[PDB]
Amino acid sequence: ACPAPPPGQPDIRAIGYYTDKAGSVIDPALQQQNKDATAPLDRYAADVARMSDDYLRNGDPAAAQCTLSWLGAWADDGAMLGQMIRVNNDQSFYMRQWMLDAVAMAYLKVHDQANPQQRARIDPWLQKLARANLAYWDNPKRRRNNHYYWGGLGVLATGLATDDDALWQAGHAAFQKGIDDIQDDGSLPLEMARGQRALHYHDYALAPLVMMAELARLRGQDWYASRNHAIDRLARRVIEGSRDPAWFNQHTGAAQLPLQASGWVEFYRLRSPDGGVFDAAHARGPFHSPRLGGDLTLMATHGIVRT
Repeated sequence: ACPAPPPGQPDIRAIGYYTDKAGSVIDPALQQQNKDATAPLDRYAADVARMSDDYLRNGDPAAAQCTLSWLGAWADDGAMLGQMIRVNNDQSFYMRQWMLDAVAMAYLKVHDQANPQQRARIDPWLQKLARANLAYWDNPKRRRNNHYYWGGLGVLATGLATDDDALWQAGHAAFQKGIDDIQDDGSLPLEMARGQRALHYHDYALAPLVMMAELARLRGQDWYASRNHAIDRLARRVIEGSRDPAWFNQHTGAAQLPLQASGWVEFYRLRSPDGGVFDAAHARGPFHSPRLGGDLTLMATHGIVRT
């Protein structure tokens, strides 16, 4: 009933696909090469997300056990613990952040079913991935843009799932850095440099921030409140941008690619009475994002965890 897991590869090879300084104009040939190079990793991310979604849907212990079996197998293989292979950028380092976010969120959703021996194989594997991801940010030259926030999500989730306070603190640090980047106009300077994809990259930066706030909520802490609800300024900047890109068009000088808001709207619409602001975006779901933890529609309604 539980299909055999695919083999875990120690190395990641991934390829950058922007042609311009502002990381906004895509080279189709490099994009497809990146897709083909990362297809095993994205298939595994999608599979553990879906199987962990099915556990939350009906409580089926088979779904949880299959998720834990796939996680255990990649742990045993030292998956993603080898070389981060560079072709034209650090796209491999980014894949290890996104993959940690998927696998650590999948593990958190099924953790309540995990026996002491599954915990002993999976916990140390997630913890080394988290430290590898933190170590990347030790170089002051790498600017702490949306990648930093996507990085914090996986480190925080590992922290929570494996009871590692050092990883929780480093996760919180990343959240707080992102909240403090939010300007009075609700913009993020490092995302404003991204041209026709500026609006896209505000949506992309907000998502891991929302999901770190949801993880805090599991421990009974309200991080939405930080800096008198500063996160609301970014949520407004994004949701109004999806309705009308004019403000972004004026501040970037580039015509924006039209944005449909990602599934952070599913959690956000429930944290305050929204007076209809997220009605249109909600109607575009359900939202499946393995790197945010899978079925955000399901998790916003029923909880990231069952207990």
